[PDB]
Amino acid sequence: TCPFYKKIPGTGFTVDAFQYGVVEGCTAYFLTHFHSDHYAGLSKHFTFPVYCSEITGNLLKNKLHVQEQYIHPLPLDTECIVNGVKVVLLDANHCPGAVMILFYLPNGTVILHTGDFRADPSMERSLLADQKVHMLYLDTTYCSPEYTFPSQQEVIRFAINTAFEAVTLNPHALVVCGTYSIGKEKVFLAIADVLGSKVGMSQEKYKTLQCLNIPEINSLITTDMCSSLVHLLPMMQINFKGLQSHLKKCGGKYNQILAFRPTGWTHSNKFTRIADVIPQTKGNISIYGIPYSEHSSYLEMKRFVQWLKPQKIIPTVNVGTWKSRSTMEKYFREWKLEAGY
Ligand SMILES: CC(CO)(CO)NC(=O)Nc1ccccc1
Ligand code: NI
Repeated sequence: TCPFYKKIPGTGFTVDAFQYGVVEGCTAYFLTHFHSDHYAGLSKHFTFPVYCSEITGNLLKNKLHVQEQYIHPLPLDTECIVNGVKVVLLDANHCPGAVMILFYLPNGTVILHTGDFRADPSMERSLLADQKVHMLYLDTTYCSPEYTFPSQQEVIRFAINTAFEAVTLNPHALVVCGTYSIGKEKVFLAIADVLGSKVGMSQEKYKTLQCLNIPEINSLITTDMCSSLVHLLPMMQINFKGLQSHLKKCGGKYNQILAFRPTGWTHSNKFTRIADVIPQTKGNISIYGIPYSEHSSYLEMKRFVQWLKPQKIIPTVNVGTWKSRSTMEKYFREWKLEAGY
């Protein structure tokens, strides 16, 4: 049974609701982005209209084999009519192809669904500036003040300098980067670029990256592992055992691994500055956890909401516990009283 927070009232629309069978009343299914918790339930046998971005549509077609007749891609920043309702898709600053959705209801209500997002001040000058928003369906992943992390720019600078230093000291070191979904591509692309290498990866991952409309991509990635000194592996393999095993496979070309695990937030954010981050080391293998987030920090979230001044907020993350729900509602009220709406 589809939960209430995935239905858009006064419409036949649902958001990220593919795991409930046929939803009674739903005439169009929106998908905000291609992450598994959100697409869960889609496959080649799905026979209802799906509305999404061009990039999400590319992945639906090539990775899940959804038939082309049921895929409805929409351009961003453009007023579109779907089943008699005006909608707009906006960039969510999450992973590639991720969108927020503005719904203009027939009765005059305006609803914004953020999907998954990392709030940014640049959103204050999108088509959101034009009009009032009555209800906000909010990505509340990190809705608590202990959740702090640096900018994406600062984290990339750290990773570039770290990788460049290690490989300039030892030209026989290999760099490995972990992945388990789309998003955070800048980590491995920035490192390969400073080292003058293409990024090497499996055929399955190369296929996924070929759907993302990244400029000049054929210049940046490859399935020829032997030609590359930056390798991608599954996140599960980024450990001392998995990396030792991978080093064996490279045929004595390398004598050292430097590896990166981009995580979200970790409790080591509560003590240590990004400049001060150190690896875990065992012999000739070092592993860095870096706090590269594609969700809003607490402060970024607060700023966005206080700018938008919604009349009602519906959380879409951390909704399963009463303690979480009570915590989030307290912050929403604090933000409202501070700003004065
Ligand atoms: C009605 C409900 C549950 O309390 C639905 O999630 N939440 C809100 O709308 N609370 C809210 C508080 C301050 C500012 C704006 C909204
Ligand atoms: Ni996501």
